[PDB]
Amino acid sequence: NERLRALEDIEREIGAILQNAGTVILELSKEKRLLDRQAAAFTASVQHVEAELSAQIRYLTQVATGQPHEGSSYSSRKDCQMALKRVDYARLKLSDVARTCEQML
Amino acid sequence: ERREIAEVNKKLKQKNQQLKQIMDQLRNLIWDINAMLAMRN
Repeated sequence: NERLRALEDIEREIGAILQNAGTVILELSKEKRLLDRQAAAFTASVQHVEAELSAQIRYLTQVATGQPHEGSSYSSRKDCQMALKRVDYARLKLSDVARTCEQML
Repeated sequence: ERREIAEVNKKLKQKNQQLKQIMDQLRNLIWDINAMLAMRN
């Protein structure tokens, strides 16, 4: 969940206030309130987002030639479903025996 | 007379045959592992 949480954080921080910070210098229309928006969300947010993007870019780069990140690809998960099928068949047989017993009443 | 005896005997025989059919079904419904113990765990 590490990479998933990192991607979620990057997505939530993708729409930073840098794109909306283009109306911060015009806040001085009362004297020669929210003037603090021109400092924290002017360029520091964009700088942090770019730093995070660069960090995410420089990963291990595992995938080189073929098909990595496998892990099912194989055995008795199939036979696990088969055992579930055996459980179902036993259920059917128990139901037939119960019907026979009911008829035996 | 032995008519009631014969009637009870016939009823018991019918019940025995019914129980035998139930047991016959139970045989197949109860093996249930012999066919598939080759890959059971």
